[PDB]
Amino acid sequence: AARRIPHFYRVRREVPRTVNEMKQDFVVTDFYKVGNITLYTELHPFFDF
Amino acid sequence: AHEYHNWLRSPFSRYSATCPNVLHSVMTLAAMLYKISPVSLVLQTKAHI
Amino acid sequence: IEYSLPVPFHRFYSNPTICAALSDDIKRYVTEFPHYHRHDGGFPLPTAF
Amino acid sequence: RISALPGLNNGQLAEEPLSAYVNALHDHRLWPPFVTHLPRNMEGVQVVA
Repeated sequence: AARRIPHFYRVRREVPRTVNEMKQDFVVTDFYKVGNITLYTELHPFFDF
Repeated sequence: AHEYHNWLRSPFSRYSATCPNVLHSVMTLAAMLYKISPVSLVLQTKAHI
Repeated sequence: IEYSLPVPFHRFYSNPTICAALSDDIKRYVTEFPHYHRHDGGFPLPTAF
Repeated sequence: RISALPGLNNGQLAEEPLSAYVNALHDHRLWPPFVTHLPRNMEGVQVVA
C-alpha cells in the first residue's frame, strides 16, 4: 500500500464527504436549525452513529 | 473607457484614494471582491457573515 | 525529488501541495478538482487509510 | 486565506470549484491587469488580439 498511492490517485473521480465531516461545518447556533440534514444521526454523546 | 462592462468599477479607485496604508486595507480590498449571486449569498449567510 | 515518494496517510500530514509536487498524478488529481486543494483535512485519503 | 471560506468552500456544482462562486479572486474570469503567463484553463474565456 505504500507505493500504490499514485495508483489510487490515477482515478479521476471525487469521493462523497464522510457523514462526520459533513456534520462538522455547521456554525455554532445554526446546527440546531432544521436545515441541518445530519441531525437525525447525532444520537448519542458517548458514541457516534 | 467603457466602464459598465468592466469587471472592477470606480468605487474601488475612490476607496483607494482615501486608503490608509495598514495591511488591513489590502485585506478589506480583498473582502470587497465578494461576489453577488444566489450561491455566493447562501455561502456567505451559512457562515453568518 | 527523483528518489522520493509521497504518502499522505494520517488525519494530519496530508498537504495537497507537497504530495502534488512530489508526484505528477496527484497534480492531475488536484488540477481536475481545484476545491480539494485544502489544508484543513478532507483532502481525500487513499481508500486504505 | 481570507478571500475564501476555508471551512465551507469544498464541493462542486459544475466543472468549476465552489470557491469560484463565492469570491471573484478564486474565479478565473478575473484576469489581473498585468500578466506574464497564460492560465492553464480558459473554458468560459476567449481573448482577442
